[PDB]
Amino acid sequence: MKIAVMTDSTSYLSQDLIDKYNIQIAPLSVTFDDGKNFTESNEIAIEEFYNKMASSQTIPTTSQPAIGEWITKYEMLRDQGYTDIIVICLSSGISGSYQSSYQAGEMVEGVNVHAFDSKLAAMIEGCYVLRAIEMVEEGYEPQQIIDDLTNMREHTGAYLIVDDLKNLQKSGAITGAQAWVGTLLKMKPVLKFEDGKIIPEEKVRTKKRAIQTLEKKVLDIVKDFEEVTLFVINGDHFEDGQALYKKLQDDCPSAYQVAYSEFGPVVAAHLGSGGLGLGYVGRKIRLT
Ligand SMILES: CCCCCCCCCCCCCCCC(=O)O
Repeated sequence: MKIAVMTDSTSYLSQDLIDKYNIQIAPLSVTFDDGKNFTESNEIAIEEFYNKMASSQTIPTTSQPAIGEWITKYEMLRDQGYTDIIVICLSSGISGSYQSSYQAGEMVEGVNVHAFDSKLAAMIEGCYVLRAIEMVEEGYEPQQIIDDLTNMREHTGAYLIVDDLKNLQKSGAITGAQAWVGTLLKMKPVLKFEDGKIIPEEKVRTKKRAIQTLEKKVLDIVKDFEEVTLFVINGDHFEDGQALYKKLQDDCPSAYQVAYSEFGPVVAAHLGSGGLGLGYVGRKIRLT
């Protein structure tokens, strides 16, 4: 037994962690209305991506890692001599990345692939990667790891706001919002993940109150957990995420782990400007 853990690029792990644990990444891509396209990487400058989004008449589209792209990486990892690969994927509710990971797996002989649907995205998805690597070091077997991650998924979630619903709406990434259309009476939309899909949760009158709602909803859930990791995941409005992070640092006991991350271009292409998420995991995830 030699277990490897990999993921797709939308887990948005820090390059320090990718380098420390030698995490292989199957990248997603984004394409703009002028045909411009690029692979997701920590080498991309996120501020320029938002600038290009803003100066686009048409919202940009994204692509899962082609089914051939995973095969290459398992084959790569096969040829390195690993016997089992745990694969943490973007939510199957919003992306074909998970299925293409599963279908690619069935195609590579000589290694056992265990694809796992995180049912979330960004560093909340990344937390499953970090949990899986920790368990491998602890001597756990692949089925024990998948079982543990499944349990973790029962106590993981996220709420989120965006400036305008158009990107989520036009890209088909929001569910159940066919009535919120029609000049959504100003009132900021608060959304949440449910069973891997993004659904409306509440409509609040201001963006500051949307941020307060993010905090209230998540704190009321995680007060019942034995272990708590919170992630503020910010889009392009710096003060948005700084405010929420500072507030959580003040309001939460130090027994809660409170961390900060950002959206990369694939997720940002569907959120648009002003994205801000607050996610939670009922575990003390190893962030180092
Ligand atoms: C605190 C966590 C916040 C998480 C917010 C995630 C927002 C996801 C928006 C939809 C992204 C869809 C990407 C699909 C990629 C593809 O397969 O083309």
